[PDB]
Amino acid sequence: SSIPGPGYCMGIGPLISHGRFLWMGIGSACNYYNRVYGEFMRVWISGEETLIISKSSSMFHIMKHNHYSSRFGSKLGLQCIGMHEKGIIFNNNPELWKTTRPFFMKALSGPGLVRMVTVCAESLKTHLDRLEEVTNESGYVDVLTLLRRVMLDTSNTLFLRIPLDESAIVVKIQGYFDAWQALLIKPDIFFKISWLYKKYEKSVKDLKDAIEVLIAEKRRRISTEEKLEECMDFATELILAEKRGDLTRENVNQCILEMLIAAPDTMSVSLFFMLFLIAKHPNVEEAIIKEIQTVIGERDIKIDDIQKLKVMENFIYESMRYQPVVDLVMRKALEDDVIDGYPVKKGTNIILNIGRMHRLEFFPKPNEFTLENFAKNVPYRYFQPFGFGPRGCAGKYIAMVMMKAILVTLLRRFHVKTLQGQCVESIQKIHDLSLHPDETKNMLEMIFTPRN
Ligand code: HEM
Ligand SMILES: C[C@]12CCC(=O)C=C1CC[C@@H]1[C@@H]2CC[C@]2(C)C(=O)CC[C@@H]12
Repeated sequence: SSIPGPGYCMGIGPLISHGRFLWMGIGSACNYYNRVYGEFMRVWISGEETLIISKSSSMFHIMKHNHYSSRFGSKLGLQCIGMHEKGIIFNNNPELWKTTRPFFMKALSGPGLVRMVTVCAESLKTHLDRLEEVTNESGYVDVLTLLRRVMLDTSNTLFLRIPLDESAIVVKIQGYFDAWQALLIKPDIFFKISWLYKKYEKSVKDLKDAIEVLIAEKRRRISTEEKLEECMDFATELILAEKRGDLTRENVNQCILEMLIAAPDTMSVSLFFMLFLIAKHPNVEEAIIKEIQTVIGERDIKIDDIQKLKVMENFIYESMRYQPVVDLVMRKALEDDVIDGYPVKKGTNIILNIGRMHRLEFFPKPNEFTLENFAKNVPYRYFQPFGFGPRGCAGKYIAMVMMKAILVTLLRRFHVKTLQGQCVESIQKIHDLSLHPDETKNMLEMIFTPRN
């Protein structure tokens, strides 16, 4: 089979599609092209032929196999943000990615996952006691800021544990994400004119310098530690691996940064959407509250509770299915292969449109929010909110633990109200690297009213 998509109009075909991606944003452009052309089609970003695919069968093949364990993006963009062959997220060097990933995998499962449930709860408790930091005169809570601050505090106390300026680093992480999202698919021409990206360069430096202060302190505490194996964490694991010569200092520093930004970037927006959904679905709220009463009572949340929280689990799954944040996954072909019916040469970029896939393929009621979509056991080959296989979400299991832990401890204490008629559907969204609220708009606040 030949490949669907717009015509290569003697070099105008590539320029319109790239231009469309730059104007619309990656996400919306992906949804445009899948709607106009097939659910498996071809576009160009820069020179390279890039495939945009929403087919579940294609999705499954790509994530299953090792020869897709790469992403893509502007070399100049990735060098600017420090992700070019340095972290794991957009580390496209297969061998360097292979040797860096285990550090993330170990920290995000096993005992660290068990510690996280209680770390999350305590971190949210402490911030819910300090609601004055985040609440308006008219009682409006800045939930986005609240969630970002707990997510950072959570990540720090588990993976690094060095005291930091919580409020400042949060703003800096937001700055970093903007830079990341801005520069990721900009053409090489964009980087020639310097009064057009130096804005983002400063944002990257702001965060990287701030994290440097923290890693420097961490390095000192490690060198003067008696019981070194008694208090191991993610940052220490990397620093010792560097000392063995397995890792580069620059690489270590990017890993720590990537670990710290991950939850503030994705978890907080996800939980925000989840909280807006609770506010507008009172029947679903009741089920969750009754489940909390049955399973937990007024005991502290524990690791043994998380499996039992089935209703909430289904809620989290449905929220992610219906209103995703990470609705697209970027990959690259490392070997030639035939996929479904189409030829896919090595060096071909892939964008998997998982958001659209979750509205087309398996679910009974795809275009409405219902826990009925998860009333029967969902095959993981039709629902992929995290990705799977050798390059699936490193935090995929811990993320479920964290989301449960904070939803339990928040809803236990407060009823959530939305301002005016606002819902996830009415929120003005940016649909670029991720699907998130346009924060230049207002009416994003909530009202937290006590329970009992
Ligand atoms: C609701 C929250 C989250 C969602 C929806 C999410 C989703 C995803 C998805 C779809 C990917 C791409 C996987 C693929 O290519 O198949 C990814 C990658 C990744 N995630 Fe998450 N994730 C979440 C939370 C987290 C957390 C809490 C962490 C760690 C603190 C994390 C760390 C990572 C890392 C390091 C990668 C890059 C993996 C690699 O390229 O090897 N994620 N995530
Ligand atoms: C989950 C994630 C990493 C942790 C973080 O800090 C923020 C994000 C949001 C963008 C994700 C990314 C992982 C890689 C993804 C799936 C892509 O291939 C395109 C969009 C992108």
